[PDB]
Formats: sequence, C-alpha cells, structure tokens
Amino acid sequence: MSSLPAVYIVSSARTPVGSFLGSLSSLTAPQLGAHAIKAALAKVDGLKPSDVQEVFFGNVISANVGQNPARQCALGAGLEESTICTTVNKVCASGLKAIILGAQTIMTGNADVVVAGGTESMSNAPHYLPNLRTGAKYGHQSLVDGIMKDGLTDAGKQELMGLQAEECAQDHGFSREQQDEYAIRTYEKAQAAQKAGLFDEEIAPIQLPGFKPDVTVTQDEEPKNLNPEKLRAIKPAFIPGSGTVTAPNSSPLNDGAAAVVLVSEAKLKELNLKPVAKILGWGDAAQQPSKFTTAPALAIPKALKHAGVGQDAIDAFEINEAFSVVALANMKLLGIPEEKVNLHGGAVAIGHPIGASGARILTTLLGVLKAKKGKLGCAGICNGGGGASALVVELL
Amino acid sequence: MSSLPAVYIVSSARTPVGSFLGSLSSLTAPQLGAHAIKAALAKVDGLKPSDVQEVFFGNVISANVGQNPARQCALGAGLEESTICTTVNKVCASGLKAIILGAQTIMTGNADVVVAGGTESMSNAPHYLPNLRTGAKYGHQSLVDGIMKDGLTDAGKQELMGLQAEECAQDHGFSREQQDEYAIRTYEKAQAAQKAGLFDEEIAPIQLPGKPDVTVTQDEEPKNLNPEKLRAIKPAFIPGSGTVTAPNSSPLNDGAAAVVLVSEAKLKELNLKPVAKILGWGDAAQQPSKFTTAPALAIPKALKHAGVGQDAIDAFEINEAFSVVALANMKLLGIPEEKVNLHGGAVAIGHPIGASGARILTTLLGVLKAKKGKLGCAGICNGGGGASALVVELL
Amino acid sequence: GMSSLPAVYIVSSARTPVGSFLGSLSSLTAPQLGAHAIKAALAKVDGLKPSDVQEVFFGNVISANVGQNPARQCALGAGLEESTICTTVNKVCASGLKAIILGAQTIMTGNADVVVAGGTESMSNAPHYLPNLRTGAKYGHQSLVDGIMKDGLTDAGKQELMGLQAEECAQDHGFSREQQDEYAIRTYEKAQAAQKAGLFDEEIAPIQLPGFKPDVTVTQDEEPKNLNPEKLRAIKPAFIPGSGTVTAPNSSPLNDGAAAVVLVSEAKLKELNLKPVAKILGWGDAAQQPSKFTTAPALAIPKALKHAGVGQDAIDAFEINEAFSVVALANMKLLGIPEEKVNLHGGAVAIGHPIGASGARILTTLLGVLKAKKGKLGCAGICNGGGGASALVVELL
Amino acid sequence: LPAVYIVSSARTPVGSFLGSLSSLTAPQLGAHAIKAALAKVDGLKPSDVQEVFFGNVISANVGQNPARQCALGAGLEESTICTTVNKVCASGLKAIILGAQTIMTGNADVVVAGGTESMSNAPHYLPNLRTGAKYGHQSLVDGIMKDGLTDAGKQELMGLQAEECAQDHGFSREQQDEYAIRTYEKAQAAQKAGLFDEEIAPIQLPGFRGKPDVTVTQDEEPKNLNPEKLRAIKPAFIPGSGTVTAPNSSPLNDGAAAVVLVSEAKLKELNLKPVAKILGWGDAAQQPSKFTTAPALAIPKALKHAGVGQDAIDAFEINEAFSVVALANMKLLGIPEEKVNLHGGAVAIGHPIGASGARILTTLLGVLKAKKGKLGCAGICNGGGGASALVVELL
Ligand SMILES: [Cl-]
Ligand SMILES: [Cl-]
Ligand SMILES: [Cl-]
Ligand SMILES: [Cl-]
Ligand SMILES: [K+]
Ligand SMILES: [K+]
Ligand SMILES: [K+]
Ligand SMILES: [K+]
Ligand SMILES: [K+]
Ligand SMILES: [K+]
Ligand SMILES: [K+]
Ligand SMILES: [K+]
Ligand SMILES: [K+]
Ligand SMILES: [K+]
Ligand SMILES: [K+]
Ligand SMILES: [K+]
Ligand SMILES: [K+]
Repeated sequence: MSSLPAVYIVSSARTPVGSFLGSLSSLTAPQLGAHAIKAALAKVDGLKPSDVQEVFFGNVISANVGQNPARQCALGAGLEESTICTTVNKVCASGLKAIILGAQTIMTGNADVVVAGGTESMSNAPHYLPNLRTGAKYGHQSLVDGIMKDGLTDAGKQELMGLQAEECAQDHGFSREQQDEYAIRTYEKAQAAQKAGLFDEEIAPIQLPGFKPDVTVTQDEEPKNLNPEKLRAIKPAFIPGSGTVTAPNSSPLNDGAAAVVLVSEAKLKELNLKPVAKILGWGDAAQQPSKFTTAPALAIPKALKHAGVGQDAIDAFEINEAFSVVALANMKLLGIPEEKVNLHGGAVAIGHPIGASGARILTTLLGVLKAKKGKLGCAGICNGGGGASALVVELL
Repeated sequence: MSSLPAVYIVSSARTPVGSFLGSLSSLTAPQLGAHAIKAALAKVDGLKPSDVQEVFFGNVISANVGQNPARQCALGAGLEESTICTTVNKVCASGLKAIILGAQTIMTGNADVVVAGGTESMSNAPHYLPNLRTGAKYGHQSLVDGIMKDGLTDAGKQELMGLQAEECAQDHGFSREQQDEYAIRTYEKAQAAQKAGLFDEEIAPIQLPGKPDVTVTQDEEPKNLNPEKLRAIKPAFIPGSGTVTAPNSSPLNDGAAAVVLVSEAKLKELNLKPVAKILGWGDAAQQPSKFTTAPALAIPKALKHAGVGQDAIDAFEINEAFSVVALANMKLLGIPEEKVNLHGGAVAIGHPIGASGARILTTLLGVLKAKKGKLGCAGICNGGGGASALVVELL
Repeated sequence: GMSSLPAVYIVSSARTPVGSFLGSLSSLTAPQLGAHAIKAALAKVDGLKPSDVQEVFFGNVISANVGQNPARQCALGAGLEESTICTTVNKVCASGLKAIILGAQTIMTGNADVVVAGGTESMSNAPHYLPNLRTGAKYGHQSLVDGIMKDGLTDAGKQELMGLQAEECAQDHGFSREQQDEYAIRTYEKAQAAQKAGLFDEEIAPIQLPGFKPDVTVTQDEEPKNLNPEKLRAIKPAFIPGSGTVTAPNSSPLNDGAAAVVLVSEAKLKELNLKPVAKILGWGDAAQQPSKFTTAPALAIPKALKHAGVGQDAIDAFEINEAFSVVALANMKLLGIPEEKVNLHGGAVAIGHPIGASGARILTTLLGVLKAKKGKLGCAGICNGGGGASALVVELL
Repeated sequence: LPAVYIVSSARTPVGSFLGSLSSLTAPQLGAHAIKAALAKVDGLKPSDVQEVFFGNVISANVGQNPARQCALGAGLEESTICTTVNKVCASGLKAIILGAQTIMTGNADVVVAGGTESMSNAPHYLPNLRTGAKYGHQSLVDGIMKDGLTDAGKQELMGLQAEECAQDHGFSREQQDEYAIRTYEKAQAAQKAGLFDEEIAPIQLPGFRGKPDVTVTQDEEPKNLNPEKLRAIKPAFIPGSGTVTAPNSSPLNDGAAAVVLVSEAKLKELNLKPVAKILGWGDAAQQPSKFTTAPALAIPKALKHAGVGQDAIDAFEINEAFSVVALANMKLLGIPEEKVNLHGGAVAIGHPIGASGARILTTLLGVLKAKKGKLGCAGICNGGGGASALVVELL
C-alpha cells in the first residue's frame, strides 16, 4: 500500500442523522447526498466542484429513488455533467466500500479528484407489490416492506439481522445488562459530544423551506432520546423472555448522508490544497452470513496490515454499532479497550442510515482524532450477508 | 495503464437472454447471476471456485431482490463465504463498470482472483407503493412501475429512454427508415450467428425443473424478426412523426454474464491459460438526456488509456440501447458498421440492463475468435448521461 | 294474512348466462350484466314499456369499485327512466331473492305498480383492498385484501371461509366426500341434460361481446361442460387436507351473472291486459347460528310455505341453492324433501353462483322447471353467509 | 295498513374524518347506536327484535353483510333478519322505510332500522391484480371517491354537481357562506344548551396500555367554525369563480344512527310508550347531476302520501349535502329557513353518508320535542339523482 500512490482526504461532511419518519423524512436520498457533497466541497480552499471527476456513492434501499442514485447526488450537488457516477451496495458497508473504490480510482491514475460516500433515506423506502405483472387470480397478497427485504433481512436464512445479533450475544456470552450498559455509555458519549459542540464542524445543517416557517435541522435526532430507566425496563425486540437485544440497545432506522473529497498527490500540489488526512490502507473480509456481527474482527487486522500499522498504534477506532453487542464482541475478539472506541458515541445513539454509515463513521473519526489530538484512526463496519469493511487514516 | 499490474480474463460465460415475462422469468436475478458465475469458473482448468476472493456484480433494478444481489450471486454459485461482494449500479453500464472495478482491485494488489459481471431480471422487477408509511388521507394513489422508475426514466426530465432515443435521431439526423434497416441488419447478424453455432460456447444453457424439464439454450429475441411488420409498425414514443419503434429498440430482458479475472502472478502460479488481456478502459458522461452518444467520449478515452489507435480495433461492441444509438456513435467516431456488433446486438439479442455491459464483452471475445481478430473494444451508454468502454486483446 | 294485501304477479324473468371466474363474461361489469337481464326480462312483456317501471331493487354483494348505487347503474343501463327509484340490496347470497321480496312489498304497500327486482355479481371484477393507506403503517409487511374473500365468502364472526363451514355442515349431518361427490355428478348431469335439451334457451338472454369485426356471443352457462367424474372423485379436498369432504368440484364456483324479474300489481295486470307467468304466494326469511347458515333454508322454507298457506307435499319443484353439495344434501334430509323434486335442471354447483344474483337466478330457473315438468307450485330457498336464508313460493299460471 | 310507531332512537356522535371515531368500524358504530336505542325502551327486550335494515354505502372491507354485524354486535339474536341497503346518501332513511313496510305487510312486529358509515376506514382498491398489468404505472382507487362521492354517469364529484346547483338557481359564494355560518351557530348553540344530549349515546374508547380512557360525547365538527377563515378560504371545486368550499360543504364523517319500530298490536301488547308515528314517505329521482334538487320531489310526495300539508310542518330536516342544497330546496318548496335544521345541519354536524338519513330523523325528533312541535319532515338527497323523504308526528 506504500508502493501505491498516496490518496489524501481534503474534507468531509455529513447531514445531521434524522430519525425514522422524523426531521429529514421529507428529503430523498439524493437530496441528502447532494447536501453532504456540496458541504464537503465548500470546505476545500482552492478546489472547485467543477474539478470533481468521479463519484462513488453508497445506497442500499434504492427502490423508487430513480436512475443511479449516485448520479442524482452528484448533479444535485452542482457537479459537472461530465462526472462519472456509480452507486455502490455492500449493505451497511456501502459508504465505506465507496470510499475504497474512490481511492483505488486515484491510485490507478483514472482520476485525480473523487467524491465518495453514501446516503440512505429509510423514511422513503417504499413497499413492493411483486406479482402485479403476471397477476394473482385469487387470495390475499403481501405488500413487501423494502427496508425489511432489501436492508435488514439476511438473504440466506430469511432472518432479520437482529436475530443474528441475538446469535452473537449467545455465541460470545453478552447479557442483556452488558448490552444495555454499553448502550447507555454510547448515548452519554454522543450527548456529551453534542453538548460540547464536537459535531459542529462535521455536520452541515439542513434548511427546510416552509410550504409556513422554515425549519433548520442542526443536530442528530436520536441522542436526546436516552432514558436509562426505560432502556433497562423495555422488552426484548426479537426473542421474548430470554432476549437480550432491544430497540434502545440496537441501531435505529435513520435518514442521512456523508461525503469525503479525495485527491491525488499531484493535484494536492498543483492546487496547493491543505490535506486533512491520508488514507493509509483498507481491508474487506467476510464469513458465515449469520456471523456478520464479528466480520470486523477480520477486516480490521486486514486493513491494519494493508496500512503497515500495528493495532496498538491506533489512537481511535470507529466500530460501527449496528447493535451494542457488535461493538462488545469485536472489542473482545480484537482486544480493543472501549476507551479507544466510538469516542463521540456511535450508531446506537447517533443513528444508522445504512447506505451512509460507512462514510458517516469516517467523518466522525476525523472529528474524534482532531478533538482528542490523535494521529492514527481505524473505522470498521460490518454488513448484512457476512461482510465487513475497514479503513485506516492518518490525520495530518 | 501499462505501468500497472496486468489483468487477464481466464474465462467468461453468459445465460441465454430471455424475453420480458418469457423463457427465464421464473428465475431471480441472483439465480441468473449464480448460473453465469458457475459456468465461467467451470471453463478454467486449474482454478477452483474457492480461489475467487472478490466479486463485483452489476444490477440496476434491485428492489425485492434482497440484501446485496452480488453476494447472493456469489454464494449461489458456490463461492466461499470469505468472498468479498459488492453490487454495482451505473444503470445500463453496470456490468462493465463492475469488470473495471474488478480489474482495479487486482491492480492495487487487494485480490489475485476476481469474478465480475452483472445480472438483471426485468420480469421480476416489482411495482412500488411509495407513501404507505406516512399515509395519504384522500385521493387516488399510484403504483410505480419499478422498471420505468429505476431503469428507464431520466431523473431530470422524467422522460422514458425512448424519448432520449428520439432526441438522438433529431440531433444526428437518422430517419425512421435508417433506424429500421439498421435493426433488420442486426437481427440478420444475430440469427446467422445463432444458426452457425457461434453463441454455443459463450452461452451456458439453463435447465428448468419440470411436466418434464425445459432447457433454455437460445436467446429468445432474435427469432422474432419480421421485416414487413417491422417496417410497418407505428412509432412507439412520438405518434406520427416518431422514428423509434419497439422493433428497432432494445427490448426488456432477463439474463446475466460473468468474467473471471486473474493477476499475472496468479496466472503463473496456477499455470492458467488466459483468454484475453485487459488493455484499458474509460468512463465518460455528458448531458443526461444525451446519454445515447456518451460512448463517443468513452471509447476514445478507453483507447487512449489502452495505448491503442481506433483503426487497430478489429471488432467493436457498441451496445444497441436503440438502433439510433449505434448509428449515432458510428457516425460520430467514424467507425464502419462492418466492424460493429458482428454477431448482432441488443436490439436483436436483448438488453437485461444490469448485465449487458458484461454480456457484450463475452460476445466480443467470441467475435474476435470467430473473425480472427486480436483487439476489441466494448462501449455501452447508460441512463443518466454516462458511458463505459473497455479494450481487450485476444490471446 | 297475505290475502288482506294486494296481489303481486311475475310477468317475466330473464338471466344472463353464468360465466366462470375470469371467464366468458369477465369483461363485463356487474351493472352491465344487470342491465342486460333487466332489458331482456322487460322485452318479454307484451304491453309493458320500460318507462312503466317505477322502482328497482337489485342485489349485489361485492360492490367495491362498482361505483355509486349498483342498482341505479343497472336501471339506467337498461334504459329505465331517470325517475326510477333504485336501491341496492346486500343479504350476501340471498341478495337476489330479498330484493324480489322488497319489490313485492313495495307494491303491497301501494307505493308502486311496476317493479323490477333481481341481482347481479361480477366476481371477476371484485378488487383487492389496501385497507390502511389513509393513516399509514410505519413499518412491516402489509396486506392486500381479496375483496371476494373478505366481503363475499368469509363469516365475519369466526373469520373463516364458508367452505370450512360447509365442512362443518358435513360433520353435523353425516354426509361423506363420496356422498357429496355423487350429488355433484348428478346435478352436473341434470345441468348438462337441460342444456342439451334447450331447456335453458328461454330463460337465458345471450350476450354479444363487440369485436374489432364480428361479435363473440356467449350463449351457454360456462361451468356445466367442465364435469369430469374421474377427476372429480380423485381431486384433493379443498379446505381440510386428507380428511376433507368439501372440494372445488362439489362446491359452487366463483361466477359472473345476473337475473331479473318484473312484478306488477293486479290493477296494472288488467289495466295493461298482461299475461301473468306466476303469482307470488308468500316468502320467508330466517336466520340462525352464523357458521350453520348451511341449514338455514330448513327454517326459511317452512316459514315461506306457511306464509303462503301451502303444504310441502303440494310443491311440484324446489330450487335449493347449491352453495355446496352438502348444503343441498343436508336441507333435503332435514326437511324430508326427495332429490327427485330438487334442482331438476341442475343447481349452482354445476351452473355457477354469482352470489348477489343467485337468489333471482334460481327463481328464473324455477319458473322454467315448472313449465318444463308441468307443475304449478314451486319453492326457491337460498342460504347466505352470516347464518341466514330466504325462500319464496310461486304459483305458475 | 297497520300503523308503525317509533319507540326510540339513538345516534353516535358524528366523528370527523380520521378523527375521534376513526378507530371504530362501521358495524361497531352501528351496533353502538342499535343497543343504545333499545336501552331507551323499557319493556322491550333486544331478543324481541325480529328484523334489521341498515344503510351502508362504502361497504368495501367491512365484511359480510354490514347490517348483520351491526345486529349481532348490538346483542340481537342470531335469529334476526338482517339486510344492508345502499341508496347512497339516502340509505339510512330508505332502510327505515323498508322496515316500516316490513311491519305493514305483517312480516315483523319489532324492527331496528338505520344506517352506519365509517368513511375513515374506507379502503383503497387495486382493481387489476387478478389479470395483471404487464408494464406501466397503475392506480389505487380511493373508495370514498369511487363508491361514495362520484356520480357514475358523469364521473364528477358531488361538489361539481353542487356548483351546478348554484348556477342553476342563483346562489353565490357569500349566500352559501352565510348559510354555513348560520347552521354552524345553530349547531354550537344546541351543543351548549344540551339539546343533543338525549339523542347522542356517548362512546367509550378505553386505553389499557397505560393510556387513559377517552369518552366521545360531542359532535366533532360544529366547534371548528371560524368565520374569518371561512369567508377567506379558496373555492374547492372551481378555482376563482366557484361557490362551493370545504367549510360550506358537509365533511366526510363517521357515525351511525338507529330507530326502533313496532307494530300497532305490539305497542299495545307490551304496553310501550311511542315517541312518534310514521305518517308517510316518498322516494323520487331525476337527472343524476340534478340530485341536489331531488328533495323538491320526494318531500311533496311524502307529504301527499301522508295526508299532511307543507304549511302544517313544524320543523324540516333537509339534509345539507352542501349549503347550496338547503338553499335551493328551500327556494323551490318555499320553506322559510326559520323552520329548517333548528339544531344545525350536516354542513356543521357532519355527513356519514350511509347514516345521515337516520341521523337527521333522530335529530328531527329532538327538534320537535325542544321546539314543542307536532309534525316533522325529513328529506335527504342522494348521489345518482334520487331523494328520500319521511313524515312523522310526535306523540
Ligand atoms: Cl457480505
Ligand atoms: Cl451517468
Ligand atoms: Cl344472516
Ligand atoms: Cl338515485
Ligand atoms: K471549494
Ligand atoms: K459545519
Ligand atoms: K438505539
Ligand atoms: K475450474
Ligand atoms: K492448469
Ligand atoms: K457453452
Ligand atoms: K427489438
Ligand atoms: K316489452
Ligand atoms: K331467450
Ligand atoms: K363445482
Ligand atoms: K330494553
Ligand atoms: K343519551
Ligand atoms: K364544513
């Protein structure tokens, strides 16, 4: 990875993360993505939106978004019609795999300026009617919830990912109480970062014009919802009685987008750009689909080896909190202390727009490294179907 | 491009292309994709399915296919659960961009064996109900056709691709008659290739469990040519003065196609015999309603990346989204039809949109062998304004 | 009694062919079928104009997406004056017969002199329902509800199909799969024999379907020809696998069709010098436990006979609507009515069961059976989902 | 013919569209009104009711025979004869007429008749799933528009027929707004004076997930009057020049109402005290789009069938399908508004179409009691060109 051309991150930006049918539910996935792309580019002194050559953008539940969500994000952000645009689906890892592909396109010399990231509007995922073309002569028919079908259900076993999270808790010995106390801790971290202004730089607030007064959405919607007594008292979500996974200690359904701007070494010099960070390496891994929860335990070492960096040298990790048990299990398998993980809180408290989260956690990681005066960061995100993606950055 | 690691195609395969609601409509997109991947790997002596490290697979209309169509394609083909899988959507160019991404992943050293391609089941694209979560208190509502919404409608103009085809005919001066005679010629070429056995190698027949079992061996569309009916049919998108018709356009279709890519080091380690070498590629884009002529940008870009002159190409595959698309790109690039789509194109063969980018590459490798060519170029336009192109050398 | 009230005569009747589900008449809406039967029945009355019709009662069960007031649509479609009073009637399977009863009563209270009554059903064009689109449903798969199942064939109380309750009737009164299959065969044969002899030609009004250029004509009922005894005795049970006795071939099908009768008061009959086909002697509705609707005609039939002052032995022909073969079997046993006097030209198991129309359909057929077999007194009885039944006694003139 | 007596009557509160009663189905509302009216009759058991006629227009997804569900939910015997009647907006009154006829022909001694409608729970329709639609966007039909508010011949909503009525007889946006404001204030004054308390049976909606219990006692619509907002709201059906608006029209509503009828002989046998006696009725019809003025035919028909003069009626309930409907009918019959809808009308109270025919008859008896009157008449127009009218004498 050192024998390959350098890839610099010159900026990043994210929408606030809205709740399901909540503050951003009126916006489509390309509207969210355009907002993030435009806000990331506005931060780069000396780089124009017309300089962007290629876009990779993650998006999972693309039904009814229209042709090529990434293209719609790029044009909506004001990029040139000459821009090459590709939508990426690696379920929950989409937004990070998009960034990997953008880096590679710089490395093979086919671009010098790339925007990559991801977007998801789970609020605007439709329902499906699958048999209208051939007809169904007689009998009740099903309207398929696109979130469940294309976002949250493992294709092999037809099992919701929350059921496989329960499998993870049983496999690795994590109780209801260990998961709940993790969830409270990560909500408290997200609230603390919010209150301290530590998301202000990375978030681009959204202005919703009134149809009626305008509305400005500035903060992530979920963190303020923590109620520790109710969190500890709620019923399980997937297994009655003996269940350990709950709605409060799991990720929610959410709307949001995030974007990074990548440039080659040559373009960084030509335009005299100030780099925020360097991409040191990455790794994808996969295992049995129902064990997707611990695929980051393969991807993270793979990315660290690609980067030539030891695990102990990392100053901060972003382990995406698909569920509280996912963070607990990868911390246990890798031997990573929680005091190095999701220092501004994670998806259980912040939200999980699935096509965007892989880029969202990288944006947040750069903020964590700056706030905590760190240098080396690693983001790792599991995905439905058994996979995970991971990436190592150096703050400059 | 020549200063980066070499990428070899060690095999390729495709399903037959089925008609809309036709011979393959009982199969899902991952079932077609798995079939193509498995058939491509079976052709490589000395390479096991367990050697495949990563998959990139195109798919456009992914609604109701379930999580990660490419992952389902990979597992259904018998690949290991360790395999990295990413689904790609660049509309009609998805299958070719997937192959580009696979090649890049070998070039950056992150894989030595990659399967890439694409799949589409347009038969099984659903309809959508968009406002059931928040409700709609009063008034008639709509069920959105997923093919129209996510496959065939330009987002900015909200116009179907046939109307962009008419823009192409007006912008580059191709009449109804010119488009029809082009369409007849490409159906004739596809039928001739069919009868001469020239698709037998690339196609992996599909066995449908039975009633007794049905085997689908042929592409469904080529036989439908009726020249008298084609010249007489009413235009499909503009009454009276229109030039684009259903016969002279690509149809809606089902199918998949796959290539197997290896690094130079792995080729030597496993003593594999390569079919072709990837020489270069290029993506380009312009005004979305003008996507029809984006190949006139992408093809020269791919040739420059490959370090190959246009005159040295022995055969081109220019995807026939419409007959007028091939006519316009041939005119703009100065490519004679005698070098284009030598076994016919998508107007006659079919156009499963997420697969066609890989489908035309598989067919191109067959054309280079049959016609004793060495250098080939595939170029495919895509809704939204883009095109992708790729240059190969037959070994 | 009835004799203290004005007389009510039937001067004509007519019915469409009964089409199969998604079959020969699937292109026609329920009011198109109803208008066709109304026009045909009126064309048969010498001396009576369509403008003479004052009020219409018409049955229709699955009215979803039919539009405002199906009976008004049937009446205006048939060329009746816009001054016509029109009411649609839903007593599920009994709708067509209760409409005729309400029509008779409206003459008897002196509010009309010429009434057209009947029923119609297009089960092919029954839609699916999206029940919760107004308020939304935030998350989860949802249901598209089959309107035939919901509004036509499911008991509201137990929320179970009528077939499963036909299965319950079989266990209650001791009728086997073989006993139901052998009945089904016999009524299919009576239906085929009646078709072959042309005994349906008078009552049926053939339907023309416009072509490009010539016209397709539906002249025959669609279901009778489908009898296959080998397949019938060998088919899997429809509701209870293994031990079930109710099957699709021995049950009534889903069907499209309509039927109509014209009623006049005694004054109009002589004021217009009309030849009356039959006189309405009495009628009777009854109801019991919803899941036991199958034997409800066993209450309604004797109640109708009593209202009409007529004995059960005096009846020359019975029409007992064959919702299921066991429905006809059980009511024959309960009342002690021999099959030799029941559904002599076949019943709904072979002819079809367009549910809103069948109560009028069996009356039209009953009039034809009395003419053919040279009887004078007839009784039609039809059960309906929910526990009820309706019955009517006529005298052929 | 035998005399027919009203021994009681009851109605639910009239809920707003998707409002205070939206959680209840049409049979639950109907059962509530039936058993409430039967509770008012001392000496008459619910087991004494032999037959039920209940109006209901938009019956889709209500289940088998709405009237039967109303009867059984109200505690009536399974032996009860139950028929659902649809004469659109006149269903609730035509049901009552059919029940009186069933007593007059001596087939019943105790009949419950009325109407119910849950417009909140009217579904949308998918009409072509059985045969399918191969390619194209499709429609979901709003059952309220299709089966309730659209004339079948002209395919136009009732509001456009109301604009016809305005240009037919000369009633401006200001005249209709003035009437709407007047009927709203008569409704609000009756609420404050308790004049709806006897007829309305409140509904208990208990929440037991920790939620608190909710009792609906008031009609939801009368309080919504805002004359400033009303006068300045844009037209509803004809932009700029129309005269019909949502405030001056009836809303969409949920509600039910029932009457208990008995024969002359049963009144004497059970020693019951009759509230009123049905004197006569009349149905009439004309051009479907001119249904607005159809009460101008049925109201005289009902007065003549009953042997009562128009100058002899103490109070009229002319159902306000639109404010212009009341104004037009008053003009053609020459009826002073000081004898019309003395507690308000459907423009302010609400219009559950299948129930309103019984609802206005219930409110009429409360008018005749409060105003100390003897003869009341109720007329109600219905879609399709018809109207129903009924004449009562308070006892
Ligand atoms: Cl995966
Ligand atoms: Cl594009
Ligand atoms: Cl019943
Ligand atoms: Cl009418
Ligand atoms: K900038
Ligand atoms: K900011
Ligand atoms: K949570
Ligand atoms: K092999
Ligand atoms: K080998
Ligand atoms: K082959
Ligand atoms: K074609
Ligand atoms: K005649
Ligand atoms: K005939
Ligand atoms: K049958
Ligand atoms: K009582
Ligand atoms: K009360
Ligand atoms: K109002």
